[PDB]
Amino acid sequence: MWVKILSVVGARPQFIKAAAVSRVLRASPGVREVLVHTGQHYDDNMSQVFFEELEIPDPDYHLGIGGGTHGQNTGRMLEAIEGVLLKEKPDWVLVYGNTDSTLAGALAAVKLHIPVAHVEAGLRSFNRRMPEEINRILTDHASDLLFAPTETAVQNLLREGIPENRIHLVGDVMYDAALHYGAKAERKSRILERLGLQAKGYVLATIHRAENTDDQERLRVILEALAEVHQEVPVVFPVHPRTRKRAEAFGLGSYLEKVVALEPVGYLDMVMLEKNARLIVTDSGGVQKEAYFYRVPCVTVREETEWVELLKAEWNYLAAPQNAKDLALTILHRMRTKGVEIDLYGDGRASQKISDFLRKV
Amino acid sequence: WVKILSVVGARPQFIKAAAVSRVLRASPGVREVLVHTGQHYDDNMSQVFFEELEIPDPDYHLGIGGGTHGQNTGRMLEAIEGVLLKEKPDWVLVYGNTDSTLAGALAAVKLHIPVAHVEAGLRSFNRRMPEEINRILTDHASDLLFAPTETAVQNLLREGIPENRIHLVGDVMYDAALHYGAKAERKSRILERLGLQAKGYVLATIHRAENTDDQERLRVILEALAEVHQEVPVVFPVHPRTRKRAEAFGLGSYLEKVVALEPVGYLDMVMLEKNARLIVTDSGGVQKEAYFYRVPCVTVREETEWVELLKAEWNYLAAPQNAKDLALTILHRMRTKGVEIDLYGDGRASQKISDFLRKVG
Ligand SMILES: CC(=O)N[C@H]1[C@@H](OP(=O)(O)OP(=O)(O)OC[C@H]2O[C@@H](n3ccc(=O)[nH]c3=O)[C@H](O)[C@@H]2O)O[C@H](C(=O)O)[C@@H](O)[C@@H]1NC(C)=O
Ligand SMILES: CC(=O)N[C@H]1[C@@H](OP(=O)(O)OP(=O)(O)OC[C@H]2O[C@@H](n3ccc(=O)[nH]c3=O)[C@H](O)[C@@H]2O)O[C@H](C(=O)O)[C@@H](O)[C@@H]1NC(C)=O
Ligand SMILES: CC(=O)N[C@H]1[C@@H](OP(=O)(O)OP(=O)(O)OC[C@H]2O[C@@H](n3ccc(=O)[nH]c3=O)[C@H](O)[C@@H]2O)O[C@H](CO)[C@@H](O)[C@@H]1O
Ligand SMILES: O=c1ccn([C@@H]2O[C@H](COP(=O)(O)OP(=O)(O)O)[C@@H](O)[C@H]2O)c(=O)[nH]1
Repeated sequence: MWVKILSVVGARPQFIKAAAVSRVLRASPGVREVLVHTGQHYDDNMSQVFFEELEIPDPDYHLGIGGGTHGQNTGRMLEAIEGVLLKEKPDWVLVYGNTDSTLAGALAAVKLHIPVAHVEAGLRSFNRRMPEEINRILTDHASDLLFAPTETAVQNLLREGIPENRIHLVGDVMYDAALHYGAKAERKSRILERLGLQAKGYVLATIHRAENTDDQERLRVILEALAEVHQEVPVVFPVHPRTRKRAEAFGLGSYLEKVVALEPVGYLDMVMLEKNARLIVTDSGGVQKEAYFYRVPCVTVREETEWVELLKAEWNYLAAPQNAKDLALTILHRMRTKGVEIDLYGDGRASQKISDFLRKV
Repeated sequence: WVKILSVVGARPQFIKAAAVSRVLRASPGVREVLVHTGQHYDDNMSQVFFEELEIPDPDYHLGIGGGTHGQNTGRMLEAIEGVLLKEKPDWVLVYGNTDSTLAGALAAVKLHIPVAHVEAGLRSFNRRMPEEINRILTDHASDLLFAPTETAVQNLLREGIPENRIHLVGDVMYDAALHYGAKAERKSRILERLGLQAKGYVLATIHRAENTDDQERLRVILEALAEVHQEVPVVFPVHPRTRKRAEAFGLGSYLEKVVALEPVGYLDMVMLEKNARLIVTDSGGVQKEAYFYRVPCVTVREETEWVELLKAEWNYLAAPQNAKDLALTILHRMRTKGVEIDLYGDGRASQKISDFLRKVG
């Protein structure tokens, strides 16, 4: 009767995915849900605020593992998570996205013959030097079920020999999350007030990819470009903590004072800020999809994206950070554009289709 | 001129590394560093190979072993990453498909260090095996893939890995057998010491987890060997996990009904394999080695990765379901030979491999 579904989460974006799938498994007939928090994101504004605001039950476990190397974080999460799998003996392990926590969770489980489902599977940058590309490839190939959010993602899995019958195109659970919590965002978040921002009276930015923040010249191009954009249209920038650290370390911390820079915000503020932005500048996977949700034009500050449908649809645009002034003009040019009318990422019921496919198989 | 670091951990890894390291020591300017994970630590599992096979002492002994998948893999991951940051090698070489192989590849790849997999692309199609996971994830984590067979090339192509990263080089274990054959013949008295002549016994090894971790499959095997022994002597160098399982299950007494040894060194092993009437094994290398010597083999498994041995009739699977049948199969196959065919290359897989590591850029 009770299938036990154990969820491994470690990062902000995973807490948000999980909140959509938890909601649905909670009120599932005879499903017990166990939640493990790897500890990867520990700070109040990267972790706790999402459990509080998205009504996610307290983790059954917090492994408290974070802030080391790839080897340390992964290695220990592997040992710790196995310890919990041995105690809890679940029927399914679900992993999310593509961090070291995703891979450690999966790898812990497959070695115990515990089935593994990958929520958000089959995405590819085709840059194998990226640690996130390796995590998603190794995760997909270790899983038993692959919950694809797009047709591209499905073709990507088929191309690497993974069979039809283990792939389910379910759309994106982060679209579910945006539907379920938008109202709560309306009636709780006053961030437009607190910042004194008029709706569609600003540009919203996030930047945290390692290929953008570890490289001084890239990080400088971006912060220069955003400060120019701000002269013309205010830039709001909840600054990822690693990004903050890197810009302080290379002596770029002044460009952050020259825009409206914030510590990281919870999901409800973020929804509000995203919704009411004239345009969104990001290097985030989640934020670029979210821009499309609200039909706000987007610029992706990378050489590629895994979300190729947003480019085809013209809601999203690549601007690699080679030149501060070029990137500024690209941003400012794109804010009076829009994309075509199209429905991606499903019906807002990816989580429920996932719940269903898990009680059958 | 270029630094190549090897991660070995267990007996079959030392035998493969031996062949390759012999070629690399000849190569102009190539420094080798050798990391022994600690996975095998008994002297007749580790030390003996280093001595008889002329392998320089490991540059590092991490001393990890005896734990779960989680524990070993995790601790190895962190530890190898430690060495790799110290040694900053240009290449990491990983062999076969133990937990050490995988910790090796994962440590290396998150550090942007090229990984070459010796013995790449083999597939059991059984994901319950820890070792199937191991080679799948290793192959997907590698930049070079030294495949030993045309099957393994095909296996890799079907999982989306490009032709340009796959090289069919043959098997370094044939290079091994070839180079150490005269030495084993000259130095091994294993026959004298046991009181055996040629062709007047049967050699057996068993250590798969799937065979040893399950009481009833192990009983089947031990009883079937005990029966065969009544008809033709059975010589059984017993893996320590296999002995420790036999003791914990009460099945110790079966090992008196055969010629049970402690594990032997490569030199004694060659002589045993060479002069056997039939080999019965759940081992990877031993299957191939039985064909090296034109000795019929029986593989006490549900599948093998070495499928060409079945097609050429050198080998024959016999899953352990029934003591009486397993014994019968074993005795029947004594009367068979395979077809004359060359497999596994010309004995210079190690040179091809060295050649590729140097001229890769
Ligand atoms: C490039 C890359 O690999 N990315 C992977 C990465 O996600 P990601 O890039 O989106 O990181 P991230 O931007 O922190 O999260 C966004 C969320 O935070 C919210 N968000 C953002 C900022 C903020 O201040 N407050 C806030 O609530 C936003 O509203 C939004 O909902 O980790 C994910 C994970 O493992 O699950 C993978 O699915 C991704 N893989 C892909 C392919 O997109
Ligand atoms: C089933 C499986 O995955 N197997 C993998 C496994 O090796 P394996 O199954 O062959 O274990 P194993 O039999 O201990 O050693 C054989 C050698 O020991 C010598 N040997 C054996 C017994 C003895 O007493 N003395 C001795 O010298 C023999 O002469 C012989 O040369 O780990 C390997 C590794 O990671 O490198 C993978 O390459 C293998 N994958 C394959 C695909 O064969
Ligand atoms: C999951 C994994 O990596 N499996 C590999 C491992 O099997 P193997 O059976 O050796 O797996 P482990 O390395 O986990 O060792 C199993 C157990 O054997 C005992 N032990 C081990 C080594 C030793 O010197 N003394 C001793 O007593 C310990 O109790 C240990 O836990 O190496 C074999 C080589 O022979 C390979 O065929 C297997 O693919
Ligand atoms: O709660 C948190 C999470 C992360 N970080 C910082 O942000 C970095 C992000 O690294 P993490 O391992 O979390 O993410 P990855 O880059 O591996 O996806 C960490 O190293 C820390 O410097 C932080 O300050 N607080």
